[PDB]
Amino acid sequence: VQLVQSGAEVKKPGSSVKVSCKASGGTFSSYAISWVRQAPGQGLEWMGGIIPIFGTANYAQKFQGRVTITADESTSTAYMELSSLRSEDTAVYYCARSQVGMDVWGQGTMVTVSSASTKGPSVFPLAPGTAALGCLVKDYFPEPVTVSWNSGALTSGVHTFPAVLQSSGLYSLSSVVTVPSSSLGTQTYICNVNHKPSNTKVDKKVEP
Amino acid sequence: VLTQPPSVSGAPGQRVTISCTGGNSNIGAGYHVHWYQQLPGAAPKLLIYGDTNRPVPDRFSGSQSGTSASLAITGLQADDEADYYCQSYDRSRGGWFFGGGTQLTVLPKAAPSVTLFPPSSEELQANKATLVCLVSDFYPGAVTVAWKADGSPVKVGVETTKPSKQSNNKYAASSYLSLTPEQWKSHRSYSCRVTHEGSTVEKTVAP
Repeated sequence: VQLVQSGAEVKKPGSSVKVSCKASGGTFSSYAISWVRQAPGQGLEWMGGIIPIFGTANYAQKFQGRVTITADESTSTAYMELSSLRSEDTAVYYCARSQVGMDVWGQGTMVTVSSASTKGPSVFPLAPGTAALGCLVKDYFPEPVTVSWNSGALTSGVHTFPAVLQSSGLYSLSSVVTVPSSSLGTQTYICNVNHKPSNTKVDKKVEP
Repeated sequence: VLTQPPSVSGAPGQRVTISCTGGNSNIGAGYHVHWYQQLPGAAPKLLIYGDTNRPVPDRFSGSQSGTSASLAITGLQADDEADYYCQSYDRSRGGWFFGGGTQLTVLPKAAPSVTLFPPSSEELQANKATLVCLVSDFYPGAVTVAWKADGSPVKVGVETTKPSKQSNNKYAASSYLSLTPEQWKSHRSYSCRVTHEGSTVEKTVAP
């Protein structure tokens, strides 16, 4: 079984967001689906839950009046709608199945509540018995971006560092890879950056 | 509702015990205590359920007494460093609520490796300049980063990250100095200094 969730979203303070949670095999309805948020650096917060087959929902007192948990047994998809968003709601929202203890969690959906606007990155190449090359993913918003090398063929010596929120409100990240110096002439190294919030994908070749 | 120690640490092969205490409305009165493991940058996983049952290696175990529960990890491994959350049903508030979480750390000091990248030619042609000082493979997390242009401390344009955890249980970090092409060309050298447990590594680049 697997629980798949909708993509990351950017919303402005006061708007409403709706995160989905579809099943990939099982009796989605006879189980319960819990929704739990986690803010950056904080712990888990049980927002609520629902048993679909019966249609019955429960909400923690904290998010009561703002959160609506619904479920479809046909599509086997739960939905959590949060209204009147705030800067503090910015967090990753997980859905977790549990027979009616949570044993099947989802990948999590990042919901960013900020009056800013989504922007794609500028990917610059950082040129070099060991040389080190890399890629600088600058001036993008919001988190996250994903970086691979040779489309995944290169994993040896790869290090993707955490981003930094620049004073401009845009993030900047770096991913480096250490390689033999002698191979710099023959082999080709390309970093593949993907920023799904802005639907950007860039394959930048790092040349000496 | 549930109280957890903010952090626990132990060397490889040791037995660690994380506690989770509440009142008679949650852990007391019968309601079981679940234990979840969250690895750096991942979704939680169910370690223990029903106070002592496993879905999970035998090294992990759980116990419950009175208004307290405890998770025991024997033969500590590097893969065990992670956040541990205890969950229980509160009867007064009527709902399943987590604890503060415990950051289990698996422990030898280690000085950092620093790599300084100067601005790209393309970036300079894009009316931008960014020097990148990458730090890796240092334990503990504490680390200071300072920038100097021609020996004068640069304090404007500096953006540094807080030490994050690597996959090898050590730490990494990154610092960025933002300049205009003319600023970068008007000095003869820039340098980043990474201080860690009294030992500083300094790297320098020059136009």
